[PDB]
Amino acid sequence: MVPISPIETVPVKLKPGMDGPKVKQWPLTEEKIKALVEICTEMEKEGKISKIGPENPYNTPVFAIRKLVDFRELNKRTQDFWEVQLGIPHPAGLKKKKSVTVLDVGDAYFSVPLDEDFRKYTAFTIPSINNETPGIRYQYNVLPQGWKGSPAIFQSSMTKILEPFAAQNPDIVICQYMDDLYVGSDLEIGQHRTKIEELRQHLLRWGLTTPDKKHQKEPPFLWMGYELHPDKWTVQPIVLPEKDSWTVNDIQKLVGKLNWASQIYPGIKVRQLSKLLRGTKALTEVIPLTEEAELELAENREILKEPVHGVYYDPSKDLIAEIQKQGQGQWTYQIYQEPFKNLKTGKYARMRGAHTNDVKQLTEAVQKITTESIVIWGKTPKFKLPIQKETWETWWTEYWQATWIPEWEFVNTPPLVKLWYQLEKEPIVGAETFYVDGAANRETKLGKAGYVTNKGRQKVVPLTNTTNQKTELQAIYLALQDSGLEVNIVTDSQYALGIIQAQPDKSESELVNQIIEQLIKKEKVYLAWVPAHKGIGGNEQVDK
Amino acid sequence: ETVPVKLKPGMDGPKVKQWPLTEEKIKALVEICTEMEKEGKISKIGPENPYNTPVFAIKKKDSTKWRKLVDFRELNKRTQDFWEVQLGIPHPAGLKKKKSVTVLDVGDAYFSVPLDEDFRKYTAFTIPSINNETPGIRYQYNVLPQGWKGSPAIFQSSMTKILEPFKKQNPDIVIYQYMDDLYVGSDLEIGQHRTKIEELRQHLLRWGYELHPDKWTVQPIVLPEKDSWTVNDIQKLVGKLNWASQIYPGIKVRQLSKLLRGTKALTEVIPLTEEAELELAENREILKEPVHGVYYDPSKDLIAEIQKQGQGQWTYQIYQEPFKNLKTGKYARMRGAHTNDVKQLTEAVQKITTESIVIWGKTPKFKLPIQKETWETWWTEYWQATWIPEWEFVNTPPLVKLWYQ
Ligand SMILES: N#Cc1cc2c(Oc3ccc(F)cc3OCCn3ccc(=O)[nH]c3=O)cc(F)cn2c1
Ligand SMILES: [Mg+2]
Repeated sequence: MVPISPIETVPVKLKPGMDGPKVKQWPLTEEKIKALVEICTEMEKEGKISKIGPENPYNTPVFAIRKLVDFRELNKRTQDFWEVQLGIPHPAGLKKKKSVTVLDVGDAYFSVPLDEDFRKYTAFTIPSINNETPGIRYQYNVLPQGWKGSPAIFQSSMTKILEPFAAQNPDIVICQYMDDLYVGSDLEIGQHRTKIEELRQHLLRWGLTTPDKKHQKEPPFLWMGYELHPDKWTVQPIVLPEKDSWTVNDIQKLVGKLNWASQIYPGIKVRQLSKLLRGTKALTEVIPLTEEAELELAENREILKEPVHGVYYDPSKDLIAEIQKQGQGQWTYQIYQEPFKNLKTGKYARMRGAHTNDVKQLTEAVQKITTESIVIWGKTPKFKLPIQKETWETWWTEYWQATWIPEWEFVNTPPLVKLWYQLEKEPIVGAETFYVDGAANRETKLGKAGYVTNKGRQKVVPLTNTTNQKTELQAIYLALQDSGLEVNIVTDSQYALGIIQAQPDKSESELVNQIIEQLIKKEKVYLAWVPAHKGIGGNEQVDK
Repeated sequence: ETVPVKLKPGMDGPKVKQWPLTEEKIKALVEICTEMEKEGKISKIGPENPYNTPVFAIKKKDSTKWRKLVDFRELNKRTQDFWEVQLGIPHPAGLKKKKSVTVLDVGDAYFSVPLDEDFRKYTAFTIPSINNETPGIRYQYNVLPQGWKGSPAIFQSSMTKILEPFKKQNPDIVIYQYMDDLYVGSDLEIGQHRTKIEELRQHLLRWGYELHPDKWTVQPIVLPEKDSWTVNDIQKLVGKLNWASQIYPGIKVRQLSKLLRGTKALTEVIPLTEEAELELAENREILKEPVHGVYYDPSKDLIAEIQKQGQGQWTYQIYQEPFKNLKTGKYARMRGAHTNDVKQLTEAVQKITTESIVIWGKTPKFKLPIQKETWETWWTEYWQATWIPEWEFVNTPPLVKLWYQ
């Protein structure tokens, strides 16, 4: 007998103030009892479980389906472990290798021993025949299937065992997942099979079994909804359910599948369905489709018509991300190293706001792509953005907030992001000065908006169902309508001033949209602010 | 030996997510942590440790070698009563009054003191891997970790024992300690100050940032001095005075608003009257005086607001109660940042935090004029300080921007 190398256990404790699980045993049939006895006998023969005397250990429920042990009340009371893996590796980040071998370790958790001080908590009882004899007591000596701390301890043990072999084999690359290992190399294929055999021999020195010789899975691999090919990657086929009664759960599943498909399928739009998912009332709620949503799903099926595949990453080539505006606050992007060979794709939807402009959304999309790229490839890509250098310079130099975009260049693919209007920094000589004002009565909702100018031009308009802020916006809008191509505007509204200093080009409020459309037609606009009710000349609060 | 350290009553260790790092920073951290493991400063740990504190890498001034930095903010607030109440370090008010204050790094001495065995599990950190291809490396500290607020508290005794001779030799040299930073204030010439800093460094060697607070004062509120005033000039003046009236009560604007009476054009020159000139002069005199009753409460939080003025200009205010500023200042340094707003903002936040450390001995909470996403993406690429202040984000343009320019 060749002695197996020793592996050290992981000390496990319970949460503070919580005792072990002491749950009743649900009644089982006689066939289930016989099957459980047959299983546990061989399990004790293998050395994975031990028999405990009828003392006072903790009791965990067991059912038969192949057995099943339920540590549900133990998971609520077992301590917290470190996060095994938050995110899965993304195929676009993988580097091309001549050979890639998948090794799925069998009997993973049962090959690693359990903390001896914790085995007394992982004890269960098999009911005997007719409940005329005491039940059969068993406890676990290894990591149980379904225990909260089995994956973390297993992966730590696997890492500790794998470290020296990976260190002594620098000409191969090992990736460690939950219950699998992925070994890739650019060696001669015979040398690669030799190194795989050496790796599994190394794992067997510590007692870890893998598929012997071949019999291991060969490409294309089906892994985490992905299809991994030797020179490319894609996603597994997306199943789009079609019903004439679209329910809320259907739209949730469809949004999930479409977001999953958008990582390689360019042009996926999911806004019109999130608009139907805005309400979270009933999970079984038939919702009709808007014509915009119908055309959206039509073009989505048109995109999912012919298949597309992404390539693997090459560190020697540059990393490029190109952005396009799709409209309605939507952006799409492609990350590639060579033309027409995308590493991956994606989309970005604007945030929930009242006012916005294209430059801010483009900046946010750039930040998102930057974070994702640092996750996937560990570096920031060079950007190709539909915005001219001069536009970005004017924006970031005149913007009240700080802002920045990493290295990028202008790609001339419409629609281009542009600044639609720019307010002057100084009052305009020769331009008419419109002192505007608006005010509403809070009780009756009646108000007035208007202006007086230095040339004698005046206007007051009465309005029903309005507010102070709305009348101030309306006053500015009236001044914009009735003025020439150059105009100075004086207001006492901090609200309107803040809205216009946010520099929006699209708004939820149609009045702000009309103000923007008026500004767009202007040559020069200077917007000055003065304190209200301070006797400042042109500010005529008496006209309201 | 080691000093036993515990947590607050009823709080658990830090479980903060590690944020993504570039490949070069990951490699620098791998090398640094391998070297530190070879020297017992850190040790690997298994999955039984559920605690995690973020970590990244920086580059100091005039040095191309990377440095490891742990974002101990969460762990610092988990042990806030240790380093302040129980083992706090006093703050001398004579440091800001000194002419030249030099900042040095004394983190290498913290690694010589072993850490309490029961507390090491709370200093766990994770070097991450690209694309999650391998389980990230996890370490815990065995010695006093840099960036932790309890480290200077614990090392205070050894620091006093080391600095006693140099303190007794030159008593006019003020010494202060904050985190891994040692501030040394003196009234000497820059040459002899550098020689004394060399002497102090050689003194620290055998036992195991040139600032000038003398050139800083609280900036007053200045009103323009013109010979002819337009309508726009008087409107801006009245707005600024109405704003300042929230700080100084006796401000009056009625005689100046009396000039704007009518609907004149903005560019039209309006002559000042005797009443308006007298009102402007009285406002000037009121603004020349300090603010009435402005005190510093060591129990309240310090708040630092920053406004971007364009062309590399930045204004800032440190206060605890609104309109009761404890300090104001400007910043316009041309040191390689003409085309990057975020780098300028990061350097300005660093300068303001250092000034706050010198003046009050604790960092303020910032209100940055930047979106959360941009800042959180880019601020780590320009940071050069061992400490990290707290910050929030203002996403509505303040009207008061030009009232500080
Ligand atoms: N099932 C599954 C499975 C396999 C892998 C995976 O494999 C790799 C391991 C090491 C390496 F250096 C490269 C690797 O893959 C690069 C892409 N690739 C693929 C197939 C092929 O034939 N050639 C080729 O280059 C890496 C990972 F992160 C997750 N994985 C899941
Ligand atoms: Mg008004």
